[PDB]
Amino acid sequence: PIFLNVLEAIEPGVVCAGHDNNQPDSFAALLSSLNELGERQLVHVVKWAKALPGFRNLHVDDQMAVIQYSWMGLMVFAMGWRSFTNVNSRMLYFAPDLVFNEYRMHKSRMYSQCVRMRHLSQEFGWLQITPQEFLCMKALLLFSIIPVDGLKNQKFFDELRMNYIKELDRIISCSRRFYQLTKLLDSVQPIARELHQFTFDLLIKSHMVSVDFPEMMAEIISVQVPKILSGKVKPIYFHTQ
Amino acid sequence: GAFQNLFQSV
Ligand SMILES: C[C@]12CC[C@H]3[C@@H](CCC4=CC(=O)CC[C@@]43C)[C@@H]1CC[C@@H]2O
Repeated sequence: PIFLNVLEAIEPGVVCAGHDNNQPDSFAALLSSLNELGERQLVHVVKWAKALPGFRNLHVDDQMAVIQYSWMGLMVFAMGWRSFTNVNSRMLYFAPDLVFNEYRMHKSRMYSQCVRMRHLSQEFGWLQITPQEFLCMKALLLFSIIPVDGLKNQKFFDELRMNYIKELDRIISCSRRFYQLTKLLDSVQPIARELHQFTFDLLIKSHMVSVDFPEMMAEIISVQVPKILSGKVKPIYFHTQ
Repeated sequence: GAFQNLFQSV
């Protein structure tokens, strides 16, 4: 099982946010720490993505684009998994040093979004998602958001996405299961969209609320995220929404 | 250029 060997081998390890848990919870502190965590996780997502089977088949511009469009969904999905495996979805396990209880969900001003993410986490339990299913699904999320007008080399992307769908099917009553997992994958995208909107709005007013955005987060959220929010870049859904 | 710099640096 070469493909799964690779996915297990390249899977990122633990990433800490650097949050000072001694400071009282505040919107500014929680969100600044989430932003720094995003910056740290981005580095791991890039290293992981570049090591994926077939990823180098893509035009280099498209390689950069898919990472910049898909990181939110990738990271939410992995976080939901960590939450499921570590705290049985009782809390949102963003990092070992940044675990959200209900009070933090409220103080972050993202309670509705957190609810949805906790629901996703719970789905890993409700569906008895296996580690191997998780890894294949997560890889597929890298190839699940593209420009409406297409990538630089659309053909190489289409082929790559096709093969990752095939890898998922082979890891998979089979029709029921495939239906379930594709439905779960689709469910990530509306969550990512709500977070895209939230973080964009936050960046714009960040100076007024003392929220710090690191360099790559600020760049990506101002240059790439608006392409999604303006409708130039859209998720690929399995099922019609 | 910050993302591209990261991407090209490994
Ligand atoms: C984008 C964001 C910082 C990065 C966060 C994101 C929520 C989802 C998330 C989960 C992670 O595990 C890594 C950090 C990220 C990717 C936050 C929502 C608002 C904040 O600005």
